[PDB]
Amino acid sequence: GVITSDMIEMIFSKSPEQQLSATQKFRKLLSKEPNPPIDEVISTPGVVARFVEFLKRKENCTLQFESAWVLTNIASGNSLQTRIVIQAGAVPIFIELLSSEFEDVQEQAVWALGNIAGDSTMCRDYVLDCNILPPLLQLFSKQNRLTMTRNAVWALSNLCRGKSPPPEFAKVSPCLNVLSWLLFVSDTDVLADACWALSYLSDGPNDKIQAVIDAGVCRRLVELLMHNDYKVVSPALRAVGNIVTGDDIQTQVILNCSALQSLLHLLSSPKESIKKEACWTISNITAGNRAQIQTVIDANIFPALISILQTAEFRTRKEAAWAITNATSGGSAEQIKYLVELGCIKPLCDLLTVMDSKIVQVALNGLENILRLGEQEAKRNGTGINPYCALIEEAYGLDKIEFLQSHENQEIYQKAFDLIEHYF
Amino acid sequence: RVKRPMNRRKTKTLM
Repeated sequence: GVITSDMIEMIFSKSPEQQLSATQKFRKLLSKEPNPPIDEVISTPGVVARFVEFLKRKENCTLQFESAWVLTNIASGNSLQTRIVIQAGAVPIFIELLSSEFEDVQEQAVWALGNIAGDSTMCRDYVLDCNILPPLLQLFSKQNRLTMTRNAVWALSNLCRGKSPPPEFAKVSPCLNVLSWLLFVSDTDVLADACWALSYLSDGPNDKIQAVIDAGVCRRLVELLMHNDYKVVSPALRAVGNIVTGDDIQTQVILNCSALQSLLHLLSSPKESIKKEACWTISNITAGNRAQIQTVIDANIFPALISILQTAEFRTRKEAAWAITNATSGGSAEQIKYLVELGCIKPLCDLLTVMDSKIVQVALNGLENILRLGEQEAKRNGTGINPYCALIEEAYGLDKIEFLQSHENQEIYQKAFDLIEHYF
Repeated sequence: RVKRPMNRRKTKTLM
């Protein structure tokens, strides 16, 4: 039906003319937009191995090209369909083909390996075990072709992709330098996939983020936060937000690049995804020392966080709430004063009637920091009464705290009781 | 310490 007998005949014919004819018939039939017939070509036991064998024909450049195209498309399907390609032995042949004299061939080779490594952690690590990156990284030495550089950075991103489990870090870490100078390219696709690779490598312990910091990319990452195309801004924001998951020294590295300035702009972006990830980045920042909190203050971020907390979608409001709560946990007595001056009590109180229990606890401790500080200001005893006990009451705060007595969660209920007794 | 962490294939067509 879909695969005429003429095709298989020519495929196993020893005439290169007919070999090529049938191979490109397969190629065309696999370039179908809706659903190419991958299961149909796999159901003919001896064709996939036949294509693998065609890949070794250095004599003919066109034949390896068409066969690699066929195999890429087969490798673009389900996990079983690419396991067919793998256990047919195509990965080492493709890697050897990276060093080919013919440019079309090596482009298709890196594309095939990108699909294969983009399968799963097992395929990714298997392609790594075949020494893919030493010949893959030399491909960037030729800044001549663009399509090739795109395919190469995308395959790299696949090699870094995956967190369950992460790739062997020593196996993929040597690509950090090439990514480091790949951020200064003009093309948006290469920048986007380079930022994705950096975002994957930055997801891990402080050691891995310290390595990528030692690659010297934070400055260009933050400069890409202001990119016009969101295909670039999304992964760049993700990579920066990963770096700021480290200790104070390595997040201070991001701050020294003047990143808060552009994060403020991203707090107004129409895409709620970017708003959310920027709020998350800023929350991690405000979990640090008093100086990092203060540079968030001097960047005029908390006005925007309070606004976002009032009007944004709940997914975003969560990260905004974490931001201001973190600022209240380890902040100066004057910094939280700036916060309550800005009027953060009403948003936090507004967050108590919500379904999510964990961020209700967030708002609770963020209010308890203000209450405890206010009690500490009352400890001075210039005035006996806690000044914030009235400001939280004017916001209908203790009303919702009282309602939190009947809350199912024992943690929330008990905390509400402690607060109402200690401060009221 | 207080930090919260975060929480593939291309088909080729001539057309």
